[PDB]
Amino acid sequence: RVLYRQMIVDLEIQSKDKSYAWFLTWMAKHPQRVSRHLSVRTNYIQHDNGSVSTKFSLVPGPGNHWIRYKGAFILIKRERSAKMIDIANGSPFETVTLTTLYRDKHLFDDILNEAKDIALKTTEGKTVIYTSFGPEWRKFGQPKAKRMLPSV
Amino acid sequence: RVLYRQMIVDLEIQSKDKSYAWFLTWMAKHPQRVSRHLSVRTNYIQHDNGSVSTKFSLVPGPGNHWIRYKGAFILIKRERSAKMIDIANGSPFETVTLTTLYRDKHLFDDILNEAKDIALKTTEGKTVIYTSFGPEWRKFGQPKAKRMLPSVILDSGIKEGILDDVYDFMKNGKWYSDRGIPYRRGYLLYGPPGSGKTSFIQALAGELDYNICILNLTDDRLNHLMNNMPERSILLLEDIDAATFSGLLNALDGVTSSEETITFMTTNHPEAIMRPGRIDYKVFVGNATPYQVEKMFMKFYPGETDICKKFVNSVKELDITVSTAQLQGLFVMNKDAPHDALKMVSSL
Amino acid sequence: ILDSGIKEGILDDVYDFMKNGKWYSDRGIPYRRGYLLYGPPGSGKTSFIQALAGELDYNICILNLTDDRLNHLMNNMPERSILLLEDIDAATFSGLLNALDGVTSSEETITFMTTNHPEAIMRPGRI
Ligand SMILES: Nc1ncnc2c1ncn2[C@@H]1O[C@H](COP(=O)(O)OP(=O)(O)O)[C@@H](O)[C@H]1O
Ligand SMILES: Nc1ncnc2c1ncn2[C@@H]1O[C@H](COP(=O)(O)OP(=O)(O)O)[C@@H](O)[C@H]1O
Repeated sequence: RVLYRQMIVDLEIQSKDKSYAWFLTWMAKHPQRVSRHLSVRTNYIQHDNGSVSTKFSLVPGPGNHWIRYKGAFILIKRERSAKMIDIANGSPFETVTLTTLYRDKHLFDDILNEAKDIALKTTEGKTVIYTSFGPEWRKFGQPKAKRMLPSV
Repeated sequence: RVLYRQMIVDLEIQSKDKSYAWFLTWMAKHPQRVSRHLSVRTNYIQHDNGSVSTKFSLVPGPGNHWIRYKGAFILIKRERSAKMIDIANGSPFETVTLTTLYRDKHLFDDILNEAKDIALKTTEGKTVIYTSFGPEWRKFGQPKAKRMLPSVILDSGIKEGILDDVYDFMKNGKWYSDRGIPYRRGYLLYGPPGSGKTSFIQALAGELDYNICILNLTDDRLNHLMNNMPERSILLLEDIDAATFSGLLNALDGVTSSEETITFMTTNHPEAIMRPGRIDYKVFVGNATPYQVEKMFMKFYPGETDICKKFVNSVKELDITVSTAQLQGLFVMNKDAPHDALKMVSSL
Repeated sequence: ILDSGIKEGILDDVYDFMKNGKWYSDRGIPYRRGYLLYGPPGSGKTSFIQALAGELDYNICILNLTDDRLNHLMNNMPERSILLLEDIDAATFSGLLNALDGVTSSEETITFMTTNHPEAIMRPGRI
C-alpha cells in the first residue's frame, strides 16, 4: 500500500467547488474513456407562463471510471456521502478523485484549464450600458450583446 | 462481480432531479412490466373554500422491478435513505437505478425523452398579454389559452410562408452577430379588418410559447416602451397607418434586447418603412377564398364531405366583403347542424 | 323545487359544457357560455344558481345592475367562479354587449343571467 501511494498522485474536487460541475461536463464530452456508470442532470426552467424549457444531459456519475488524456490512464472515482447533506444545493456531499502517476502530475492543471474553457465558452457576458439620470448613474437599455470586434 | 459490472451499465436518477417524478409517471403507464411493489401519490388541493380537489395515482415504489423496453430487460431499483432527509420536499432521499446491458446504453436517452414528452404533454403554457400603462408594461387579461394554429384558417401558402421564415430567424444568431447588425426582424400582415391577423399572431406566439406585448396606436414614452420589454416576448403594432412618424421610425430602429426581437405589424390599408432591418416580410391576408371556405367547413364538421362542395358553389354567389370572421359567426350560430347553415349562410 | 324538467335541462347542459374543452378549442371559438333564467320575481332563480354553484363547488361573483369599469370587472374574475348578472333588462347597452363578448379566463366561463321580464343578446356565444 505505501509503495502504491508512493508512485501516484491524487486530486480531490469536492462538491462545494465551482470546478465540480465543470469537470463532469468536460469528462462527458471526452472522446476516449470507459464510463460504465451514468447520471442524469436535468435543467428545468418554468417561465412566467406554464411553458417549460427542459434539457437533460448524462454525466459520469457515482463509481469509478477510467480515462486516457495524453497517454496517462487517469483513474477517477466519484463518491457520495451517506450521512452529510449540503444545504447549498440540497444534495449529499460528493467528491471526485483523480489519480495518475506522479510523473504526469503536470497534466491536472491542463485538464482543469480545458474544463474552465468549456465552462467559459457557454457563459456569455452582456455589456450593460449605464447612463446619467441627474447626479446618479442608472442602467439603461436592458443588457445588449457583445459586438465581436471582427464585426467592426 | 467485476465481470458482471463489466457487461452492464447503470443510470442513477436521484430524488433531487426534476426527471425523477417524470420517470416514475412514465413507468406507471408502460404496458409490459412486472412491478410487485406500488406507492400511492396523492395530490390534494384545498381552494379558498373548504372544497377539495384530490387525486391519487400508483407508481413503482421501493424495491426493484423489471421492464422490457425494446427487447432490453432493464432492471430498475428504487431506494430510500434511512438517514438523510431532503428539505425541498420533506421526504427521505430516494434514488432510481436503471441497469441494462452495455450494448443498449443508447436506449436511456430514448426513455428519458419519452418521459419528458409525457411530462410536457400535461403542463400547458398560457400566452400572457402585456400592455402599455404609461411608460411601463403591465400584465392585462389574466392568462389566455393557446389558439392552436390549425384553428386559424387563412390562404393556401401564407401559413407556411411565415412559420418557416420565423423558424429561420430563430437559427441565424451567428449570421446576424458576425455581420455586426442588430438581431431583430419586423413583419407586416396587411389586409381588410376582420381577416384573422391578430388571431394568427396569437396562434404563432402560442406556437413559440412567447408573450404578446400588444400595443395599438406619446412619442417620448414610445421609445421607453420599445426599449423595456420583458423576457420571451413578441411585439405587436396594430394600425401603424395612424401616425408622429419620424419618432416612430427612430424608435422602431432603436429597439433592442438580449435575444430575438420579432415585431409584427398589422394595418387595414398600407398606403421608407419597407426597408430591411425595419419591415421586410409583407404578406396579404385578405377575404375568404374557395379554399378557405372549404377548410372552415371541414374544420367545424369533421367528415361529411358531400355537403362541403354543396356549400362552396352556394357561396360563389352574393359575395362582396365575405370575410372569415363572418364565416366564423355564421357557422357558430348553426353549430352541430350543417344543413341549417346551408340555407342560413347562403342568404346573408 | 322548480318545474318538472328544468332541474335536469340545466344540470346536464352545464355537465356537457364542462366536457367540451377540445370541441371549443379546435374550432377557434372562446370557451364560454351564457344562461338566461327568466320569470316573475321570487320564483327561485338565484336560489337555483347558488344550489348549482354548490353542486360544482364554484364561487358566485354576483353583480346586479359604470361602463368603463364593467369591462375591467368582467375581465378580472377569480379562479373557480360563476358569474351572475341580475336584471339585465335595466340597461349602457352597446357597452354591455361589448364587455359581454369580451369576457375571458383560463378555463370555463359560465355567466347566468336573471331577469324579471325579458322584453341581439340571444345569439349563441352570448345567451
Ligand atoms: N381564419 C380564422 N380562423 C378562426 N377565427 C377567425 C379567422 N378569421 C377571423 N376569425 C375570427 O374573427 C374574429 C375577429 O377577427 P380578428 O382576428 O380579431 O380581426 P383582425 O385581426 O382583422 O383585427 C375573432 O373571433 C377570430 O377568431
Ligand atoms: N324551490 C324553492 N326552494 C327553496 N327556497 C325557495 C324556493 N322557491 C323560492 N324560495 C325562496 O324564495 C326566496 C327568494 O328567492 P330569490 O332567489 O331571492 O328569488 P329571485 O331569484 O326571483 O329574486 C328565498 O328565501 C328562497 O328560499
